[PDB]
Amino acid sequence: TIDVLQFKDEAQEQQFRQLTEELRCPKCQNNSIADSNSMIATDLRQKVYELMQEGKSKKEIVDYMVARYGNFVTYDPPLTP
Repeated sequence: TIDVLQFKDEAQEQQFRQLTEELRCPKCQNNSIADSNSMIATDLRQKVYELMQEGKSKKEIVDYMVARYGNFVTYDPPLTP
């Protein structure tokens, strides 16, 4: 059990699935911000949650991430081969 960050169902978590795994982390040995559980990764995932209820689109969520948090985050194909 995490926080106020709740998924309405598995589908909302599938949205989370994309919204965290479409985000690029600058390390070949790291699974984006999804299950990395990184302190700062969680910080970003909060944004992913907020943007859900704000009414953002998938690329819009990650764009919001990269626009506001584009120091660490980046919108690009991840370490997925």
